[PDB]
Amino acid sequence: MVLEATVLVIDNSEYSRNGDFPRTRFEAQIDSVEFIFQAKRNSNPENTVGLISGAGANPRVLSTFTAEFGKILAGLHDTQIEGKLHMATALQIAQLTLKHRQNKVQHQRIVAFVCSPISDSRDELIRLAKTLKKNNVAVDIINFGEIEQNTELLDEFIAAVNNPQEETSHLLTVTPGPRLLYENIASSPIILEEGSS
Amino acid sequence: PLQVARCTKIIKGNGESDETTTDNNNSGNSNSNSNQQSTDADEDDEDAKYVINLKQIAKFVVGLGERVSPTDIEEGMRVGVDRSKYNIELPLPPRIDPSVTMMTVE
Amino acid sequence: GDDELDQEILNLSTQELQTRAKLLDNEIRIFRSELQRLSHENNVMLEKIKDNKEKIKNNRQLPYLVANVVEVMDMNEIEDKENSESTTQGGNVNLDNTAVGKAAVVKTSSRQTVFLPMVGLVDPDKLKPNDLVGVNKDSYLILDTLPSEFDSRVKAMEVDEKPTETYSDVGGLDKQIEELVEAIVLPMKRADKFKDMGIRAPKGALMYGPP
Amino acid sequence: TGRDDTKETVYISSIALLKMLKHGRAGVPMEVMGLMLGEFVDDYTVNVVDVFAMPQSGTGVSVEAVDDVFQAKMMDMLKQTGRDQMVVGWYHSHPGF
Repeated sequence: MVLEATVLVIDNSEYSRNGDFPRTRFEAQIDSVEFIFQAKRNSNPENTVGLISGAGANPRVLSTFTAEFGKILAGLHDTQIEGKLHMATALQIAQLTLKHRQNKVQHQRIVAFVCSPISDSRDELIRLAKTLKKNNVAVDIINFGEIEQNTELLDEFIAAVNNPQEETSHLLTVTPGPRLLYENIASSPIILEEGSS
Repeated sequence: PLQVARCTKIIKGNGESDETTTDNNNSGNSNSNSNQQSTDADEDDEDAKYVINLKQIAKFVVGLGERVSPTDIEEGMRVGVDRSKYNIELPLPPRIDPSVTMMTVE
Repeated sequence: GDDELDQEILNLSTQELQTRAKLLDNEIRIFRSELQRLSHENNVMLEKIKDNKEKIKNNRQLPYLVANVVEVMDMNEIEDKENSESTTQGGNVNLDNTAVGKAAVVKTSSRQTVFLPMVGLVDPDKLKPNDLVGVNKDSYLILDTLPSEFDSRVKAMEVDEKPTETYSDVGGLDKQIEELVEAIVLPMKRADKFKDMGIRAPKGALMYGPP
Repeated sequence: TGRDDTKETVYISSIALLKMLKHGRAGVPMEVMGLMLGEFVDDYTVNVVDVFAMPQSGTGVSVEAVDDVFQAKMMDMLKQTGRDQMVVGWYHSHPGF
């Protein structure tokens, strides 16, 4: 709820030009941002939502932390689409993005949209888990594209991270077919979950 | 010392404007240099611009004074302005012929 | 304008037009996000305009120099792939950057004739030969416009026909009073005829002789 | 007394001299201004480590011709790179005298 910085990892891929959410997934993921961004403000108006991309040849920063929803969407309009997820890589840049902030009181959380399965490895992801819980960063995986025709081994990393943290780590299933992507993440816990000591 | 000037003509910044805000001619508010409304989010201080010709015979639009009235400084009136900064501060007496005319009369 | 015409009601029944209503919402939410995209790009841009206009303000206000425009030169704009001037310099194509487009020749009151890179807010359009112009005092650029010069004696000179001497209080003087009418008064009044016929109007007159 | 009323011998770096000079001359004839960033130590030493120029004015340098919104914006950057230092005076160029 209160004082929280959240780095959105939004994937743009060859599984997201599919139209299970109207009129493709690119268009439904634009609508996910608006609801997320408003909700944070409603709890605490000093909340910032950041954005990076697991998409293309090299994951990159699309937008930095800002108090405006406008700037974040402005950056998202020009994204790659040819790439796939690189999950390990996404986490290391997002950790870096959460370092540079106006204040440091803000909670560290990463929420990652999965539209595409890993292009990396299990060997990498094991390492990432030990790395994250030292710094109290949560892994919270919205999957909806690694369950369409696939299986995920990401359940293991969620539990390995979760301890008393700033933000708890939990797995959020959203059907792959039509169910309206944007309202399902908004309805499901993304601030209803909070930390403990 | 003020460097000596006389107003050739007066043309006014409060109704032909002088800056760019939303208009390039005519101010409505007319106590401003460029504003036709107060919801611009700007206001200026303008009384009239006054075009003066110096005894250097270079010409300037010159700022306001510190007690000058728009009803004293008009065409044909001597005024003093700064010698490097070009702003009226104190006006000067009328005429400029008493130098030759006191000696001719007897 | 007109929604749910006669034609749509026959075609598709009410139940169907419910499924129609739901599909419409989903697409209205998509478009609705673009409005937030567009609003923002507009919001930042306003802020930029006012941040400029504040820097201008200081230079722009009175005091500044008075000058006259001798002629608007209308120097070339673009003939190269870099800058806007004939000569090749480090910059790039713009009105002002290191590039110089149009320019104009002014004769200052500081007794100099200045050819100057032209500003963004004064264009060559806004000028004509022999126009009085404010030029910034410290660096010589056309800074703002001014109307044409007016002088107290010039203003006076127009209208002084009264006292009137007529031709009833000037004793005789003919041929010459008749001649004066032919040159002046007669084409002045029947002016429309003189265009139609194609003859010239006398190109002034000279009246001369002992005082 | 409460003071020693003494002026420092001013140490101007390499980094500051060229910036001051380049902006004065391109900008001349026209008086121009900008702040000086440095470090103060002693009472006889004052360092002019870096400088940044502040925008043009044809009304010369005044306290009513400076852009404080610009000064603020620069100090905000200065903090994000981690180079923040205190203002140690100010520089200006006269235009020809």
